[PDB]
Amino acid sequence: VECIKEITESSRNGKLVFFVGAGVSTLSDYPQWWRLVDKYHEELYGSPKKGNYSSDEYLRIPQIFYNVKGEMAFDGILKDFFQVDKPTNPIHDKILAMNPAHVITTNYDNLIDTACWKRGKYFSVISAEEDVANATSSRYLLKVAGDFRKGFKGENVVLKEDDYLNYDQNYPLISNLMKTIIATHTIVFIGYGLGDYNINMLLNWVRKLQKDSFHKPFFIRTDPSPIENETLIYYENKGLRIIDAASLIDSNEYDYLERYSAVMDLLIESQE
Amino acid sequence: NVVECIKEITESSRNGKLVFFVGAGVSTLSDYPQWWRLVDKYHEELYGSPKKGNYSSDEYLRIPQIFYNVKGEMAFDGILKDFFQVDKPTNPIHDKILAMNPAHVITTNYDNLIDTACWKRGKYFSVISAEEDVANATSSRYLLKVAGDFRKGFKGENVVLKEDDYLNYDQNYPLISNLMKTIIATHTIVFIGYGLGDYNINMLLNWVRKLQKDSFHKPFFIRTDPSPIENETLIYYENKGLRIIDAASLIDSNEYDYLERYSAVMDLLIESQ
Amino acid sequence: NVVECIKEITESSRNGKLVFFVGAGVSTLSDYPQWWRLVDKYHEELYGSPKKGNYSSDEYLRIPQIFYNVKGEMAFDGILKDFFQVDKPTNPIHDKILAMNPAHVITTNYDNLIDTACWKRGKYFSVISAEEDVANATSSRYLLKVAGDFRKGFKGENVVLKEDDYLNYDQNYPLISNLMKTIIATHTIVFIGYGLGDYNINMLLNWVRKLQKDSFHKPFFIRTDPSPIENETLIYYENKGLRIIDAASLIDSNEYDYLERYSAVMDLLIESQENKFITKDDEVIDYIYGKISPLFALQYIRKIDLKHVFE
Amino acid sequence: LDNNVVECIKEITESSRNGKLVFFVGAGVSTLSDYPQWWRLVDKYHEELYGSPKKGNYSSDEYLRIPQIFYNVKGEMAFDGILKDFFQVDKPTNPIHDKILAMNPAHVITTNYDNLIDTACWKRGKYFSVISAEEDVANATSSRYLLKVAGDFRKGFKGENVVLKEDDYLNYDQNYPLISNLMKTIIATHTIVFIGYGLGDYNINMLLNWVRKLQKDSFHKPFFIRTDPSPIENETLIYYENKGLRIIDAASLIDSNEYDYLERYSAVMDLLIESQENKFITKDDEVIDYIYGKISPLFALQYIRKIDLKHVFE
Repeated sequence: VECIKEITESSRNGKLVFFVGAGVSTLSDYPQWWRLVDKYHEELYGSPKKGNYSSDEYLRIPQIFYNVKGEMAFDGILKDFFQVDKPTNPIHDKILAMNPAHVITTNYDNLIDTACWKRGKYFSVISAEEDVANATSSRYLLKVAGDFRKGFKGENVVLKEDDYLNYDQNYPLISNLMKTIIATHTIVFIGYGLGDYNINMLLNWVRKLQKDSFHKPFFIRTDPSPIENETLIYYENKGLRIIDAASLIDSNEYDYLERYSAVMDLLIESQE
Repeated sequence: NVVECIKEITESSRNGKLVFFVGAGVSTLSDYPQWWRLVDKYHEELYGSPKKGNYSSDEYLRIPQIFYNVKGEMAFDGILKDFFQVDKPTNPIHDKILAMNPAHVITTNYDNLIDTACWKRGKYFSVISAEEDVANATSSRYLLKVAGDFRKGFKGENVVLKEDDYLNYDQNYPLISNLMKTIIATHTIVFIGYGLGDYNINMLLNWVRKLQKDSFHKPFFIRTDPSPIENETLIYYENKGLRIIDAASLIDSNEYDYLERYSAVMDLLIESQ
Repeated sequence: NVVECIKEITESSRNGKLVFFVGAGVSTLSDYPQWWRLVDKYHEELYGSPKKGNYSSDEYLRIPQIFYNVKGEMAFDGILKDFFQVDKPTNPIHDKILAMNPAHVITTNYDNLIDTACWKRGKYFSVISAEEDVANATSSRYLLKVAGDFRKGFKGENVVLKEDDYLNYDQNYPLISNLMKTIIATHTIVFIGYGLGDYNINMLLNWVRKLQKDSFHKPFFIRTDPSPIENETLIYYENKGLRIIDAASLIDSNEYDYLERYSAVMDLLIESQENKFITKDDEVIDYIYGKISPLFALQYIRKIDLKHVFE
Repeated sequence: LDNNVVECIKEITESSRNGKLVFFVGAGVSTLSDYPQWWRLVDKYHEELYGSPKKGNYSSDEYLRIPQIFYNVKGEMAFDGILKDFFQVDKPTNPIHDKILAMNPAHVITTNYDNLIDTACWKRGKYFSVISAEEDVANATSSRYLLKVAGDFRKGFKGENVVLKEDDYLNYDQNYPLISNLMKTIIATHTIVFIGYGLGDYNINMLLNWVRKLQKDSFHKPFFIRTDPSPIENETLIYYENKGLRIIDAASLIDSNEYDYLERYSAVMDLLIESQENKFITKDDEVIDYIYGKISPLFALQYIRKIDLKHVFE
């Protein structure tokens, strides 16, 4: 009951920030990225993936589709799948009820963005580098991968593998500013599994932080399998406190929203 | 133009987006021991006699680092207590800066001369000295001591003074490094208390050329040097991102009339608002 | 093409400028226990039994590190001492590698198989496995075991296996990276037994991007996979600095028969060196010329020395 | 030569006969050949920039940053024009260059950007593969390197080819990624004698900042020849010996003029050459040291011919 208290304890002080991931941009029925990787496969090779493709998703096929297939043609398919519109899930309604001071997100839609002005809270979107200094408020929104706000082109969204190495060089301020928000506030994660690109790239950055010098983050597991005794004790050392929805409600193998809205209802009921 | 620089500094003063990157020359006025003095006592207690003329590069930039390894740590902090355990008054400069309503005050100085001046007025800045202070803060308003404070004690582990600590600083203070360059892009920076050719000035311009073409609020340089700035040096440091404001171009003063040149550039900021 | 790659591997073998980069895909033609059989054993002391699921990589990387943290470092050492005290033979690939006459052999392997094949011929190789052996070396031919080796203990500290060992490789082993990278820029590097996605290959291709345009020679990648390569993947990796000789694009074999593909390239290199393809009778008036056109700068050559000219 | 000098030359000469000695030549060896110095171009780039020559008492921050200012303000063709006026000379070879090459080194690394060690090697007739740029490591003609780590002027008297500005020393590990790595292979695998430096030079400090990162005993400590006018201070000798330098002091072997640098270079460099003829066996338990060093390998054999032992004792 300690971890359910401190999240609400930071809510009254207004020192709470959320980290928002792609396990939530499927409950609003926005396209998962491997639908593109499926298309990236069959427009480069010529025939679909009858077998299980391995080391192509975030690895080899979007990168090769940018330069072998064509540069403007990489964004010709991006506008074909991301000039869409999808309805806001209750998770974007349930998170905002906890009054986040900022929201960091690796997602690149306008679906955490269509939930904010449709409530009445003012966040300024810092998604690119000309957005960092040029800001309108101290209550700013941080999209670390980008968004299509400047246009429907490839160089505004981090998708290839020629962008997940020189992200700490081509986007230098956002990468600095994201670390700053972790350093003052308290960070809550959502929609990730243990072992993405960005849960390990941050806890490699956390090893470069000294002892008793940061707030240990909040990572809620919404995978319908239970938590092991082993994998739990491992990620206690890398810095993570785990609140498990799977140890809270018994749900189906595909009842995702029954697990995501479970812990969100566990917070808002514990607000007062 | 000198007017155009003030209209932006006053605009960030009115909008609350003004931060003064505090130098050491604003604390050399208050009779606080300048660091060339400690280099002498580290030189004289180690080589027996002091060196005449000018110091060598391994004897000016490395002679405390030679002193710390050869002599030790109890005798290294034995000298730091002898010069820095004093009581001093604040400048008239320490009255014009806090009255410009700063958001954050970023210092390089290891003394409570810009710090106790805040406690005299109603401005409440939180001293960020150690690495714990970013998460243990109780404010959104920060006194970012990027070099350290003697608040824990008179030990030399708390201030970056040696030669390996201008190199192990990115490994022993990683968030304060991240928190400083946050404020440089968001807030507007004014450099008061340095000279072009200082160490910590040229590290920031290295971080400047890493950034994009128009990604930052290109800061201002308040030159309190006795000489006038040369036109060649003016174009060079400005193209690296430092709008130079010189006291010697505005007023004419003597070769040791420092505090007038320190105050007159701040007289064009208090009277302008 | 295959044919120009055949030449540049041969006439770099005749100059003391050929270095192989030997992987785990030819230690198991000599049938040495693979690493996925270890991580199945580590999965059974921590968990019950491996419900496989085709091994998503987030378990495939962490499971040696988890049993390291929980059980103790003593148990991590004896399991290696269980699975790797096996005393296996040498395949014909090792004999064909050394008959291609290497200056050095770099290897990601923690076995002792290539050193024993190097001891059995008339050439000595200075084994470097640890960090200390760089200065206390012997004779400028190096068997460079960049992943560590069990030549001084079956403890887990000597070899890099975990995930605290991949990201601390530049800290713990600074001199074994510098000597690995010096051989690559100098010599002609051929890879043996990798699969184009590897922590030992993609960490090399990121260092090669940091170099200039023509400041290096492009390494050769002998690829032995059962399904042949596609042209676009051959475009992407030739653009990154790998000249890939594919073994499936020269012979045809079953999807489980490896030694035929590994030898169809190595016989193609050695029998190019040991000259077996000479026809049309104007190919003999430039094999003999290339051995005698140096000797036009001498007025007379002893007839006992012309046997050493023609090898 | 009481204890440290006779133990240092017992290691340098025991690496010279193994082909495992590498000399690291600085600018204070080519300054003896009166080749123009780099103070003479900062003051030149001060007077074409600030109008008048500087007074002196010169700050280091106005030293390193001024030839960049002559580049950023006066352009590029002005920068490499004065290099064609103060470096485009012919100078002769001094006899420390011959005393280096008499030691038969495996490599020679240099921070010099003149071809004076490069004209002292075709004069004596020594074939070094000269690596001055990055495109010369994969095109090495021999196994024996003349590695000019700060560049050279063989492709022309342009500043693209030599490290001189202050934007060059911050892009050294990204514009020269293979010269820097080949140098540290030589420091790891050979015995390094430094000659021509001053214990606070930028190269020697940026090379002892690398050897701290290495393990506690992986490297051998490089040697250092100090030819400074004043005797070395034992606080300075304690500091660099706990950092990766054995310091042979030339001002504690002879005693010559405060402005005659040639005597102190020639002191140690003639002491090393003459010390290959052993002259170390003067104690009766040092005679038995030498003889055990030649014979006790042959205990693996069971009998030796008496005419084979003329080959054992050289």
